Amino acid sequence: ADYQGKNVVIIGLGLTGLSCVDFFLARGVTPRVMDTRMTPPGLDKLPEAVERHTGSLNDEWLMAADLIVASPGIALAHPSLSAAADAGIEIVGDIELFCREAQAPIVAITGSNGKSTVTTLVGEMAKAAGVNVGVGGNIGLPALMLLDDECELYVLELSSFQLETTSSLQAVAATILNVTEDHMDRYPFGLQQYRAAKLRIYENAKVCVVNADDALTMPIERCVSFGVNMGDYHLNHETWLRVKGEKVLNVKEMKLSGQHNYTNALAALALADAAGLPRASSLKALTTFTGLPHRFEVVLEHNGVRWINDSKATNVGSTEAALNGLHVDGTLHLLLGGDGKSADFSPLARYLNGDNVRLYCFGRDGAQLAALRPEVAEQTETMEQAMRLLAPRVQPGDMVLLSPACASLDQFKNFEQRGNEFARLAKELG
Ligand SMILES: CC(=O)N[C@H]1[C@@H](OP(=O)(O)OP(=O)(O)OC[C@H]2O[C@@H](n3ccc(=O)[nH]c3=O)[C@H](O)[C@@H]2O)O[C@H](CO)[C@@H](O)[C@@H]1O[C@H](C)C(=O)N[C@@H](C)C(=O)O
Ligand SMILES: Nc1ncnc2c1ncn2[C@@H]1O[C@H](COP(=O)(O)OP(=O)(O)O)[C@@H](O)[C@H]1O
Ligand SMILES: [Mn+2]
Repeated sequence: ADYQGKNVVIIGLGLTGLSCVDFFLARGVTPRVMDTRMTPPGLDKLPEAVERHTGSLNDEWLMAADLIVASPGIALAHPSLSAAADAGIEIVGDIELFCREAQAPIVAITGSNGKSTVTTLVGEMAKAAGVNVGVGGNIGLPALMLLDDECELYVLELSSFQLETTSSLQAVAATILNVTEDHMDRYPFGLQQYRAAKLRIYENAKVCVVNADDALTMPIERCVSFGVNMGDYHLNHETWLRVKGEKVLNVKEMKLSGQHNYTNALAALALADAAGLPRASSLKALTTFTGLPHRFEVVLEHNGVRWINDSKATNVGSTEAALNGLHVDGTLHLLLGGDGKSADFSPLARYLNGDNVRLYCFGRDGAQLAALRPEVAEQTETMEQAMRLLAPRVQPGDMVLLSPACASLDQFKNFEQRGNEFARLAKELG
């Protein structure tokens, strides 16, 4: 696309906004950037030639724009952005800009949970085939930083927020892995509005890959499906990955475990197949992939205690996936809390009954989580306080699990900081 001579306004001075600034500048367009935060994290990394407005959205700048580029962290429903849209001013995000430029096939992955895992897996499958692959998006490397003429395949993790502002994605293979309550602070019309944002990913996708066990992943010829007991890609039994009844991998060969990680492997294989990656090398990558930091990651096993960093469990579904069927020989010391994004945490309570569960609840919505079972729950302001509280009580056989069911931004830079903090404190206290 062409942007020369346009009045371009970027909203958001985080990672996305800064990548958009660099994007336009490299194309001969000087954009202006604003953020409702008074002191946004990217202020200090902004080029000095770039005009910036902080502490509010500036309607003089918005209502004058030819193009508004909204970071995923600002809601389209923000009154200033809603007014601009009412005026017919074009609003896109960074993923829209990327799609307009990308010259290699795109595999696009969304869903409430599992996105980074499946995105990284498909990347490893492409690397195993010797494809020059660019991996990014909501996983943490801004998509515009991937644009590379040597790049042969893009694998994008996409959030529902990113999809809201995207209209030119025509993925070679796209999936919604699952849809469970999340981000309700951004979706005032509830689960179906959130789902609608995710269903945009299938528009003009060559192959759509759905979860046969989750109806909300399905759009309106047919999608390929993956599932546990059913699907074009499904599980057999010892557990096997199968594709239409044919065994392709005994999961004893994988470094990941857990049923959701087996279905993540199925989804990743389905996308890789659809993108044309040779299956042999795709199966190889499944055997080498070790798992991402902060995703149910054992950070210390000492004195008979496992300290597990599941900082990236930021909603009920992911903490459910950690707890469901969890084996602990002694007591589970479970750290919960942070910014609950208006989630109903109730579905967790059925996992927290019985004699060997202690809760340590903190952050903005700590009180909400302690309420899940008040008789075994402690509430502190911070995670560090909770950890210094639980640490004396830890016995051989116990597990200390940070699986907070919340976003981290009420107290942390990012979920990685929260995970890294937990790992430092576990090393100190364990
Ligand atoms: C909130 C969000 O969508 N974050 C993704 C974003 O990071 P970035 O630093 O660009 O975020 P941003 O859009 O500036 O928003 C960050 C925070 O600033 C606050 N914010 C932002 C703009 C503004 O004017 N006012 C404001 O208060 C936001 O509400 C938001 O909570 O772009 C990065 C590159 O694509 C992503 O890796 C990053 O994913 C993280 C890890 C995330 O938490 N994403 C959410 C959606 C999730 O996975 O659930
Ligand atoms: N398919 C799945 N369903 C439910 N939880 C999952 C699934 N895959 C992974 N998890 C959990 O989701 C949380 C974040 O995983 P991740 O791969 O980073 O997904 P996302 O990028 O969507 O948050 C981690 O706690 C992890 O164990
Ligand atoms: Mn999310």
